[PDB]
Amino acid sequence: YHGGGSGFGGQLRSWNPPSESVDAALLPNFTRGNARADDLVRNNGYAANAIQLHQDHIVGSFFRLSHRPSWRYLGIGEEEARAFSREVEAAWKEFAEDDCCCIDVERKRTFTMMIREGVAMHAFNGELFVQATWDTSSSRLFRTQFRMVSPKRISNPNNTGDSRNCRAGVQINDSGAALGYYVSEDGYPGWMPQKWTWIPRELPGGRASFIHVFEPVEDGQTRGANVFYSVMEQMKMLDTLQNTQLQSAIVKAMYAATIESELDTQSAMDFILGANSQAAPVRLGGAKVPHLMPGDSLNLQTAQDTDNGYSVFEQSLLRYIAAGLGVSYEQLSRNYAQMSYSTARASANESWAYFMGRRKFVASRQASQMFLCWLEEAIVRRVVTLPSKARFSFQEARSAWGNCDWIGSGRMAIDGLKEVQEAVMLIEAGLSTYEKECAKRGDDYQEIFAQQVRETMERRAAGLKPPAWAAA
Amino acid sequence: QREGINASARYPKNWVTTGDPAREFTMIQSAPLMLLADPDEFVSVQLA
Amino acid sequence: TTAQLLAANEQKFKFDPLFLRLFFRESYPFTTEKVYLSQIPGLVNMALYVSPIVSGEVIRSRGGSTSEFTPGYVKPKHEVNPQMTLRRLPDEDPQNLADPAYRRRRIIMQNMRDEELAIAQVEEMQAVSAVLKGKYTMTGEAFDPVEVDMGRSEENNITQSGGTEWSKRDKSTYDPTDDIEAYALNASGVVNIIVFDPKGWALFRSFKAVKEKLDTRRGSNSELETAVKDLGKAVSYKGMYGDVAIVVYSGQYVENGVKKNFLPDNTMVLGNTQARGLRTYGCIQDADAQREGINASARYPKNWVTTGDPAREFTMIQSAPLMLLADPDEFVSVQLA
Amino acid sequence: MALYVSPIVSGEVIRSRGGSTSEFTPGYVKPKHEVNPQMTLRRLPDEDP
Repeated sequence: YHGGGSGFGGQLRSWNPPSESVDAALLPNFTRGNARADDLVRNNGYAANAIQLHQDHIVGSFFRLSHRPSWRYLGIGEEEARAFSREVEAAWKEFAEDDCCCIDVERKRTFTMMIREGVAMHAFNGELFVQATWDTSSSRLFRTQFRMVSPKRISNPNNTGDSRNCRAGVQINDSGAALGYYVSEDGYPGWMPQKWTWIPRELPGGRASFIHVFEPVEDGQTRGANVFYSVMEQMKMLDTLQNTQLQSAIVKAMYAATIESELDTQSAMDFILGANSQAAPVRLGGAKVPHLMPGDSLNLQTAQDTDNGYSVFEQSLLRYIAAGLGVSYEQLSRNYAQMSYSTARASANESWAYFMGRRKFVASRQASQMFLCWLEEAIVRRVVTLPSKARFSFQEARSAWGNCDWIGSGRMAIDGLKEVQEAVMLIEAGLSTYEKECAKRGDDYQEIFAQQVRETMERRAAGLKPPAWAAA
Repeated sequence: QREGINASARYPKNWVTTGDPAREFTMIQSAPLMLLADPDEFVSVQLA
Repeated sequence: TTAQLLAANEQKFKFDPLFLRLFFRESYPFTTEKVYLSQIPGLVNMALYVSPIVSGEVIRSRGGSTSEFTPGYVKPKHEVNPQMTLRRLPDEDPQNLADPAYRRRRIIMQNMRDEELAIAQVEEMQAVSAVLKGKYTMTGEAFDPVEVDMGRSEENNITQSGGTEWSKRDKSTYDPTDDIEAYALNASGVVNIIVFDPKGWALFRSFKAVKEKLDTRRGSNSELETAVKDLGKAVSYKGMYGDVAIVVYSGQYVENGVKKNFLPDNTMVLGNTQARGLRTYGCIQDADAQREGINASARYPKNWVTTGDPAREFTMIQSAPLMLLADPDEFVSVQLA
Repeated sequence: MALYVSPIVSGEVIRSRGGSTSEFTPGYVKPKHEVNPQMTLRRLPDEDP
């Protein structure tokens, strides 16, 4: 094994990194790394493109709830479960998508915006926090409100060092679980002493009182690390290179010509450059042929090729950045060079696998926890009715009553006609269903059927031709 | 500069010196200067 | 002339906390300046005959006494500087080798091991000195002298003299069991364990009658180990002697370069395995320590960097302990001259 | 053993410890034997006639 040795000819002798856990290798330089990632996001053209792609493809424009409680385990019945699902779904749609934006305390976003901001925070910071609180003065029906807590606001009390039970503002029991998080308040206007407050992870009633979502790697990782840690240095150096090249081009193309002489610099520029004597401005119209005495001379400089291979080196670095961050090269760089159909489809698939993985984990888990946190109040407040003769009540099995799936926007095809023929061919055979086909297009098939049966009756009533789906 | 502060009001800080013993300090500093746009809208009599 | 480092051992003195395990359980940290230890006399006069006419001599009700104690403070420290890391370490192969960054994490580990061992030795010494004698004084160079003095009656800590010393009288046709009985008659509460220094054990075991106490068909139920049983260990659980277990303790603590024995040259202790023992720890006094929110804890660790030109990354442990004994009359110490 | 130190006064730094090394080198040995057919032509002591 040459890997663990000195190397080829001792080239690697000075490459012997210490073997430390993820906590020991991340926690000392957490805030500086997160701040650098924030600087890259807020001040670089490609980072904002990557974050916008993350938000737009993982979640999209609309984010929908699909409720499928487990009836067989609970032994309640088909129709009771279906009625419960329909009623609770309608209640959620008329609580989540409210215009007043009363779901969150700040009154600035809707639910889909909260999910998008959570995904973004998971992108350029490594985790996301949600706090669910109650306000008594709320006179509306459901009250649970939500807030997004920035990771920077969570830190150790009194800025003390890290300990065995509390690392980077997160308390840890004997095992790897979490109990409560210290959340500071930060006051931009003029500062204050600063305060650290305790918020337990879960109330003694089992309700989710504080949400912490991330994807771990090792056995023990108290707080996750963002995705930019691979390619921060390359992106900053690339930005420096681009600015330097631009400034160099501006300063090289500036000096068009050069006058050599022995006279006064006013008469020399008068007699050769043609500037009006009354430094010396020149009017820029016409073609001029100067006359030069033996000592004088006129020289027209030549600049280098302004982009002498810099585009190719940018391609190399941008492909590296695309490999690091996760989005494909064409989506990141907007280049979209010449390519066949197979190349485009393959690249789209390699992007889509990652996007579906991220949506299925991060945003889906966040939305599921938020939805469970609301149901309990609505159940407790007697807004919805639990089916009778149930094996369990809500508390004994939370995940049984609230097993739900989320459907967002689907892929936009390169050639949808081929995809439509794919869907129709699968539908004619047995390999697929209407539910899965309507899900790929981001539609709920029961809504489609209800609109369908309303529409066939509307067409029949007015005297139009009966539609295709109508029963003979 | 380490935490990006300039021209604020009553900035406090709390630090502990890394010495062989240990002591804890607390200090607030600010730059108060009071001005009037027009120095003359008041008349101040000393009475008797 | 290249070389290899095949073996690199360590040395260690025979150290094992016997006393602090047998008698001092149930540690009691306290967030308080000083502690109290109280005792009540509990001596009642035998009633005096009085005529049915006199009707006098009202008796006082008994009241106890209290004692206050204050713990001392200990803080060993070590350090590492960039100068020492450069050259080499004797535990590291001449082949292989590592960067100075890795050698920074060996000196630190062995340092922490050393001051932890120093704290443990101090705890053991402070525990042992409270058994042999009722009192001990906590003194040093930078520490003002503070003493803790439980009330142990003069009848205890019996020391032998020109009359009735085991060495001067013969090793045949004599029995030390009667002497043990007479010594233990001053204890308050049943005795169950006897601690011997090795010289004292060699002096006690050599009696001829004690041998007959071992190999008699019906005159005893004791069993011992006259042969050699433990040679390198610091403890030796020899067999029971009638009812009291016989334990031989020979441990070592090093003050300055030299080694010394905890038990001083053949002393005997008559003791009980369930004697009420107090293991108290005071409040640690450091600004960062209280900034963490911790107080009255054992072995607070910390480190820092002094920013000075040669740098240096120190390390410190501090406990501030105090080992007390609630009932100082359940042990009877014997010199065994 | 850890000497007592007051909470106010800074305690002395205690020296770390370092080891000692020794050197050794092996020794070589080679026994040898030789066989020629003149020894094998005759009859060995423990062979049946």
